[PDB]
Amino acid sequence: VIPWQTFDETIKELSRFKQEYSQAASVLVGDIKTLLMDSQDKYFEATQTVYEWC
Amino acid sequence: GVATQLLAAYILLFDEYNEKKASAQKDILIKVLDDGITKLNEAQKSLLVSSQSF
Repeated sequence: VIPWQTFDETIKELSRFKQEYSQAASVLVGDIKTLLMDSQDKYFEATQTVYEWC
Repeated sequence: GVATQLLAAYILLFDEYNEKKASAQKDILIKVLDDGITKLNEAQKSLLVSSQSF
């Protein structure tokens, strides 16, 4: 008379969607952060080399 | 610590042109500056890799 198992299955499905996409997005944003810091290190090295030559 | 005394020796000895020590002073200057350029370049490369490690 009270459908509790379908309620639990719906809650677990709508939670599993969000868990999956948080786990998928966090690693990719953390990789973009590393790339953006390595680019700044290469930029600093190149501009400092040209400045020291000039 | 070595460079700031060898250059002061250069200024002290050659207020007038001492032709006897002129052939060795050039070798001393070339040796100490070629040592210094290599040490400063290796120090900058080491600090760059240490900055890129994070």
